[PDB]
Amino acid sequence: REILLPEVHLNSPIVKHKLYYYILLGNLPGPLHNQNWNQIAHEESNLAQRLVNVRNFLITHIPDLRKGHWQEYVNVILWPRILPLIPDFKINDQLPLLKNWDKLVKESCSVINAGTSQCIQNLSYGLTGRGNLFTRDIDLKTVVAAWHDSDWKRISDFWIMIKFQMRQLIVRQTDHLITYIENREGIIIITPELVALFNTLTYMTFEIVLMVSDMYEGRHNILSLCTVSTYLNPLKKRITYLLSLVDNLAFQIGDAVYNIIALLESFVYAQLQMSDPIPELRGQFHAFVCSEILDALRGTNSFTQDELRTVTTNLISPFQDLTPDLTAELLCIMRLWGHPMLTASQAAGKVRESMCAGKVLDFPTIMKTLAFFHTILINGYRRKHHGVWPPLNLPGNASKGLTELMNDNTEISYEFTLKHWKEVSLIKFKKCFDADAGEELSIFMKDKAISAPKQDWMSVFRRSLPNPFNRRLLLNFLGDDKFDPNVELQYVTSGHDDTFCASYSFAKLTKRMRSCQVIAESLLANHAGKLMKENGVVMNQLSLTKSLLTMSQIGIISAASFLTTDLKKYCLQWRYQTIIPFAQSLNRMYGYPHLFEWIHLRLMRSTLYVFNPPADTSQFDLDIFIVSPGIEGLCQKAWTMISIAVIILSATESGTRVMSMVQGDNQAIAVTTRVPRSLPTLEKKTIAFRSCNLFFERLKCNNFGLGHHLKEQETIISSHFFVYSKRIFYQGRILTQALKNASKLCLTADVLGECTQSSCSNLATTVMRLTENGVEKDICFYLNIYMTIKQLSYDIIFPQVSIPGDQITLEYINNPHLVSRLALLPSQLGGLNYLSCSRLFNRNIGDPVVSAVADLKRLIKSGCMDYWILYNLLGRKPGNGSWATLAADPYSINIEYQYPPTTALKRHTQQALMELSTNPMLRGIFSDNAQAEENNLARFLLDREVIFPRVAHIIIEQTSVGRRKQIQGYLDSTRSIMRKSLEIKPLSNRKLNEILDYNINYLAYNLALLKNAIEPPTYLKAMTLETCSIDIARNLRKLSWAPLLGGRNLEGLETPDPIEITAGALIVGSGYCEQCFTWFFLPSGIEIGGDPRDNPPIRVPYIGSSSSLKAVLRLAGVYIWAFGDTLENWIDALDLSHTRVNITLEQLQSLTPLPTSANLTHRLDDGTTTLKFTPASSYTFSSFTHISNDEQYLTINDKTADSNIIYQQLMITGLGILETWNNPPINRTFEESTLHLHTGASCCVRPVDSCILSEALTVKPHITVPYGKLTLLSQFTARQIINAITISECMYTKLDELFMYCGWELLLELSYQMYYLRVVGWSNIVDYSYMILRRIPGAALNNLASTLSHPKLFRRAINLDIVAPLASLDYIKMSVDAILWGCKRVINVLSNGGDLELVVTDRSMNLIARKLTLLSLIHHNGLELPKIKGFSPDEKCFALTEFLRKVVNSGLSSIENLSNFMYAAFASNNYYLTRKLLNSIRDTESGQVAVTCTNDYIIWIIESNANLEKYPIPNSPEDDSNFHNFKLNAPSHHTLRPLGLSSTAWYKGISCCRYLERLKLPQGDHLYIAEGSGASMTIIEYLFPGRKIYYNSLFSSGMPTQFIESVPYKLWQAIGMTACVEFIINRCSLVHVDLESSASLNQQCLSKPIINAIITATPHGVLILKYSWLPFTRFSTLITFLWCYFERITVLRSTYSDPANHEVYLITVSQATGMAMTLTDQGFTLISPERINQYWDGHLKQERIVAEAIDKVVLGENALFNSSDNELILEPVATFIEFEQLICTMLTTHLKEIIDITRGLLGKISTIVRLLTERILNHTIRNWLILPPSLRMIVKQDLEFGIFRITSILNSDRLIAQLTAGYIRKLIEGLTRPIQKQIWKALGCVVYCH
Amino acid sequence: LKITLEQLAKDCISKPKMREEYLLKINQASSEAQLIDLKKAIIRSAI
Ligand SMILES: [Zn+2]
Repeated sequence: REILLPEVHLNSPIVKHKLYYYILLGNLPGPLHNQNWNQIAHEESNLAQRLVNVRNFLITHIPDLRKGHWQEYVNVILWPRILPLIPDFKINDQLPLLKNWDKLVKESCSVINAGTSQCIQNLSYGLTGRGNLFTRDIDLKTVVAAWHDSDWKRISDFWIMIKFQMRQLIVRQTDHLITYIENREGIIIITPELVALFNTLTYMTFEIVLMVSDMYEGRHNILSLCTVSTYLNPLKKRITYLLSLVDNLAFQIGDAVYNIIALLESFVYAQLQMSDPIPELRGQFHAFVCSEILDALRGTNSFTQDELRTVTTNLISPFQDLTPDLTAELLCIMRLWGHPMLTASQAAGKVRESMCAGKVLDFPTIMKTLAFFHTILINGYRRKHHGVWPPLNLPGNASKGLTELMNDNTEISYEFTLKHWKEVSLIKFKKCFDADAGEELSIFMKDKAISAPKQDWMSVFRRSLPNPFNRRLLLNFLGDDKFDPNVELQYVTSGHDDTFCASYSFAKLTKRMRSCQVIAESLLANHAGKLMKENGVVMNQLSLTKSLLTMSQIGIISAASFLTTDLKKYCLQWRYQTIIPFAQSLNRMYGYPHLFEWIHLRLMRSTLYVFNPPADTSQFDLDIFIVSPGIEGLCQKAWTMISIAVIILSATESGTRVMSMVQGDNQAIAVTTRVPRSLPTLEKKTIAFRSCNLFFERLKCNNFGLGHHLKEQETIISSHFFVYSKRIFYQGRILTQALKNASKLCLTADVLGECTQSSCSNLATTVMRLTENGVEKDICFYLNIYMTIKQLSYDIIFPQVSIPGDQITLEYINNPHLVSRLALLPSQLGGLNYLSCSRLFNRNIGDPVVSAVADLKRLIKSGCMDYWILYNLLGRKPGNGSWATLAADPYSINIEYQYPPTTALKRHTQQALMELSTNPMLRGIFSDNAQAEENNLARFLLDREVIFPRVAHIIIEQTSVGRRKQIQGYLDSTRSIMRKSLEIKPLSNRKLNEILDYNINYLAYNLALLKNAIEPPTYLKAMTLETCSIDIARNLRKLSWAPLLGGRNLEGLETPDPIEITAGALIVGSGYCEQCFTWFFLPSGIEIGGDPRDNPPIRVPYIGSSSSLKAVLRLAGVYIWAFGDTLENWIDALDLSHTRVNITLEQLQSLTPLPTSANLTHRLDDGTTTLKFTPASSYTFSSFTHISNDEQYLTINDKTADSNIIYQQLMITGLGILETWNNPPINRTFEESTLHLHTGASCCVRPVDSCILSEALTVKPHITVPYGKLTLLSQFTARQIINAITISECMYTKLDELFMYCGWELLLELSYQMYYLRVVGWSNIVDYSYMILRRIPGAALNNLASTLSHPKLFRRAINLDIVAPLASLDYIKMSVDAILWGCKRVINVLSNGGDLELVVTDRSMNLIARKLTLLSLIHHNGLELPKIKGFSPDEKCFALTEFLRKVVNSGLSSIENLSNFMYAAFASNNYYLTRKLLNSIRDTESGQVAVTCTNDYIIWIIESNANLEKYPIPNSPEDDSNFHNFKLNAPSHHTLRPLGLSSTAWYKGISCCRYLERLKLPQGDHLYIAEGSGASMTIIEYLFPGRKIYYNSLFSSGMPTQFIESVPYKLWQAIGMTACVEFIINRCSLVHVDLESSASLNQQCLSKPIINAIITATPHGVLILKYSWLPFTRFSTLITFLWCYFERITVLRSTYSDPANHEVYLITVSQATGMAMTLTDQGFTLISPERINQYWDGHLKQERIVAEAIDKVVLGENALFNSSDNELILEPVATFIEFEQLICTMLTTHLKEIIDITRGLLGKISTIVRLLTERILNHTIRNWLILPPSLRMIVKQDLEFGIFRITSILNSDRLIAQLTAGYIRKLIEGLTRPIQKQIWKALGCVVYCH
Repeated sequence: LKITLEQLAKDCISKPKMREEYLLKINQASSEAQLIDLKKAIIRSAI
């Protein structure tokens, strides 16, 4: 009762010692002991008393107290399962509380029922409309019913009540009798140690009840989740038949079934060994496992053959007609039957059998393996360095070793090694190498187990005829004196001393020995462990998962040879005599003698053990007990290393591309070959199988050679059957290992620190982990709801420390409404709903708070029948908190109860632990007033105008108190050390009062969130009527943090929430969406069954994509903000530096040069402290996906993960939506389907801000302990770019020199590679350059998207004649051919000229650079004599000298420069110079000037009734997704229609009018379909005859404007799918239509074509249709559809399109016939075979003509003789010459205003800054014709991408108004599509007016 | 084992009568090499 009631879920072994000891201590109906009972009954037990009252009570209540044969009186402890199944307590008068349980949960579920369904249905309408598909009904009622209409439930509730009674009893025992309970046909004996069951009677000890409760609740939850239609009756029948048969067999036999239980898990693999292509594997593994389980059963006399065969059939019957996922789930639940009860005999005997099995030492294999280990170590040390690998040996054999060593060969081949023995032994006794010891304070500050010295048995237990120790390394270690690894390693190199007694329980040792163990493990795994090859095990999650998934992927083509094994004896099999070579090698490598082997060494001379049958025994006894075998988990690091060694040796023995993972003892290996990749895939699997089979046999031979009983029962091979860490991979997927998590749906929290909150959190994450795989999301939402409800119920009724005192209990339980109203708000903003909705589609978070309020708003708008609650929580009492309280966490809302006692108790734990201290200089690391210092820093950081949480967070994390915080945080926090810390008992009673009744007051607070509270009227309406989650979160955080911080609202975060912003819509077959940005596409692709090569797409998977001086550097960089650079803030940084920097001589330099500028964006992330993370992820269908962002979301900018975060969130969202669309058992049944995320109608976009300030409170922490021309632009850009292949900013103010110099550098590198291999000047250079360039598309894709983009950059290059763009709309080739031209031009340079004075990014590499240059120079410049290669440093330098002195007599160019050939600029870092110099050119400079309508026609598509289809060539570029570049943004041409309009389109109209007058036509009626908002159509009538148009518009959620401004008075002088088109045809000459949509392989607007048909029917008037070939396939499909009943179709290119693909304008019996015609003609039909090239050259002509038009509009000319023709029907502010002085005055006044101001709600200044700049932009726009032409072209570039670099930069200098703000420069240097187009057309109007 | 290959057959071949007869014989067949032979016969007997 006093604190921390004991465990509620077992983590201790279940034994037979204890239960038998109890029951035989009592007098109740051959063990390993028969000693005495009366003496021990006297021996202070009280257990005898308890159990004898149990006995005599049973006697008075059994009829058969002492009879003949115990008629129905059986002490069945032989693990009965059908007997607990038996209605032991099924007296249907249920305990009264549980009826209330049922009533409450059912009624709450009913009241909350109707809202949530329509809630999620509306959420679906928001995404696409009727989501959650499967090919019945789902609802909350079904879930709750199934969970309360299922079996195994009542028994689980009974056992939970049992557990609760027993916890109450043991709590009583802690405080201080037992419980006797009578009832009809049954007896309830409840002791704090045993419970009785009888209606056939048995006993159960404590741990047993935990086991059975877990078992029953688990199977309950399993069949519950199975009840849902997703994974239906198949799995139900499976689990029920299996459970039944296994329980019956366990009854029939006993413990043996437990054994086969293990052997049963491996059995499903056998079925999943249905690798149907490759044979022999079925009959291999299925037969093996079946036969072995046959043995394991028949070994215990059930029956020989008949029973055996029948039980085997009935046991495998739950395994048929199941694809992998279901079978894997079936396994993960097949483990649900609890563990066996333990006893020393069996396990002790097995690990004893790990004794002598044959001293079979094989010197050849161990020597070869030591050699390969040396080689791997050497090559790794070479790679993870610039490289020395300095061995002080090898005098033995190899002069080849001599060469490849003295040259410092950075590579050492394995095949080279295999042909040698005894490669190297760095064996000495002198010094150390590449290692050091006494660091990484984590290891020996974290504790492990510990044994006792010689006198042990007494300390292990009593009952002999002697003292206990019960210490832990943590206690004494903290209380240790003068300790250090060095003294520890001295003990290591010291004694055979009789002070280590290996114990086992997975084993322990003594204090000093274990300390040496952890030290050694740290040293190896830190220094050597870094050296890694054939394993993606570097990090925890990203590399590990991606590596496993990708080895599975490369196994898949569009390699099928995998195997794996899991081994245990690999620990207890090793031998000293077979590991000491590695020992001494790595020993001398780390210098410190005899370090890496001593432990195992000592295990040769000693005895060990795991109660004990005595006669008189206390010392060394030849054998319970074991004498000197291998050990379980000690130094397995080296085990894994030698494992890698043997695997690589096997790989080299039989050459094959091998990739593996190996850790502990388990491993898995994939292998692939150079198979011809065209023939059918089956015999491909055959060849792969033969290869891996030879490999596996050789591996088995060698592995046994080293000595390893590796057998078949540990290994499994197949084609696509990877396994690791109980997660299996199959056919390139993570299997839906979901149902196991299902069984982990517990009913309470972790063992320590009981509290409701954390419980639900765990629960939440569990079900959220469930969300990751398999089961759909709606069931997960509903299940989280039900789980939270039922959990809060179980907590409120019979609380675990039940007391009926407070009335909060009754006020909660009396109404079901309240518990629903409390389980339906996002936990971050109070409540027990820990982010299951938003997180439902992204493991990343961004901010939860905005997500919390978004969830809230969405719920209420959908309706949980609580609206006032928002106002209540807004007006809720602002909590207290504290400065440091907020400091320690961003994303925070000051509420009373947001931290369970777990964190509080653990914090006080580590604190009171630090209190124990006699250690080294760690003293200052623990101080008394640290909290005062944290609050002082908080005051220093947050008491200012503009405030940001994350900066304070990181800045306190990195400062001096950062290390103290982290150190004191990463202690040990296990129950054991928890009690051992509570050994510091006086925490408080006040604090104890706080802890022991937490949940009471939390529920009381949420009770204060009862029925509606007072509502503040102002802010209510100021914030009600939901507008945006963003603003609600803003106002809430502000108002709730007011009590401390007051007015100022904090900002710097809160990117929005997905479900609010993005809505989108899918399209299948025929479909329309919202009027248009981004789009996900999915082709019609099947799962396995055809051919992976025939699986239509290419599988492109996508997922969520020198000292702590580093820390002080990040500190400064984030703190100064890199732009506000005063003496004050930098002095602050220096003071923080003196604060944290305690490592070397403290950093006293003036101004930190080395720290770079990184304040631009908020890229702050934290993690990566562990080694692995087991529950990785799940995704099964985002492989055939095809993402594409070619629609506007972003331009060239400096975002760098600013909006890429929300971009990434949109990617995840689309992937998840589509996955959920096809998550269950699926097939090709879905046709080509897309998702379009039209997200323009988002409630809030909330543009970004930027300003400066200074904090000033001058507080200091205190501790001092240990811990001219700019071709340089092209040069550095070529460096940074070509270095990647090995962004178009900084590539905007450039020319062809970039490509010139990148080609030059590439030539340098590749030519150095050429090593005299003949490459002639032009021919072979071109050849090998192509051969090396047309590879590795990734970085090429990058460079493409980066430079070849929409802006004039492509136009600039193509006008400079750099490339040649000639369906043919490709981009990537151009890019690489770009480099081509460079190289070509480069060669011309080397034809004559030795300029450009190469730069180095020390002296060795630049000498080598000169070497590269001379090498290429001669490689072309020879042609008279060859040359030889030799030494590295100067051989080719003297080659230069000699060959130059020769060719000086035979040359082609001028002679003088050849002399100058005799005769290196410097650099330090690319980032520094690149960025600082690109921002250095940002002054007044005009060097960039170096670069300084009836013209669109027809294509006249096809002739009348024409049927000669030609070579299709439907080839399409952009096969892989670069960044968005095809048609985004070229807003230039908008200036070509200056009107007073908004459409400006009808320029295309007059073009089509020209076309019309180019031919005859019928009478005029002017059909205008569904488009027009004051648009083109007018012109037609304005130029062609008609009366009373026939016109309509699309159904618009709200009548043409301009057309009614044009025609109607001149007349008065004298959307459709099926029905709208019908009304249209109800109301026959020309018609006009125009639309556009997203990707699809069919047509969806044929309605208007058939409309034209039937309307010209009601006679050959010609139409007008807008369309464009972005997907030329679809264009041709529409063209093929037209080529049926129509003839002489013509299409005409426009000049309103930007330079890009045009928006070109086109002029059988049934329609379905032509539809199917063209659709099936996807196969072999395309009808645009030749004129496409003419189209293309015409589009190039047009790009040139519009460039000329831009040139014209830079002047005062026009594009006249049609502007007036349109004006036939159809910002004046003052202009001045000194608008420069105007700008000066305006900036002066506005900056004075800014100084003045600083001296629902709003920001501060960003709005007025942007408004000022915009007004200045408009002024310059109006005054365009006042023009200093230099500035005119400058602003032309700017407003064309480089937007608005302020003009009067420094001339604005003309004191007080400047002295008040010195950051005017940054103010000077601080573009959206729509306003861009607006200002272009405004400039056009300006030029047309005057 | 016998029943394992019976299951393999049941899940491999098409004609229920031929399946029945191959089963009738494999329960009588007792030569492990001949079991492998009948197994390959089953696999290649999918036609
Ligand atoms: Zn919004």
